[PDB]
Amino acid sequence: IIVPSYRPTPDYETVMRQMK
Amino acid sequence: LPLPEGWEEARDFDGKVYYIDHRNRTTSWIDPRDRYTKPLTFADCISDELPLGWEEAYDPQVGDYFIDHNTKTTQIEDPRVQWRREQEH
Ligand SMILES: [Cl-]
Ligand SMILES: [Cl-]
Ligand SMILES: [Cl-]
Ligand SMILES: [Cl-]
Ligand SMILES: [Cl-]
Ligand SMILES: [Cl-]
Ligand SMILES: [Cl-]
Ligand SMILES: [Cl-]
Ligand SMILES: [Mg+2]
Repeated sequence: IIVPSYRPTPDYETVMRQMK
Repeated sequence: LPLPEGWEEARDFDGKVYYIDHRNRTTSWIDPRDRYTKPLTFADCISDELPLGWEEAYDPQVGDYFIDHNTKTTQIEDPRVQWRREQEH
């Protein structure tokens, strides 16, 4: 195939919420 | 130097390392300490090192490739090698 596209950092609030 | 206050190291869903700034409620792929330690450009680099904002990563289908966080792009070409062939000319 071809090179993976750029991956954005995870969203701050999403990360804080996913710790449950 | 350790992480500046308010910064926490973390791992993305596939274990890829990033950084959390709790004081500004934001995340970054780049270690804030790189802003001191990393060479500024490809001219500043020795050996196999990469300048500020560049990351080498691996993909099972394509192999190693390169991430430029400065411009939010990816490329298969080795920028250290591009820069060599450019300054040879
Ligand atoms: Cl992809
Ligand atoms: Cl969420
Ligand atoms: Cl949500
Ligand atoms: Cl601050
Ligand atoms: Cl964020
Ligand atoms: Cl970043
Ligand atoms: Cl900082
Ligand atoms: Cl350069
Ligand atoms: Mg809130």
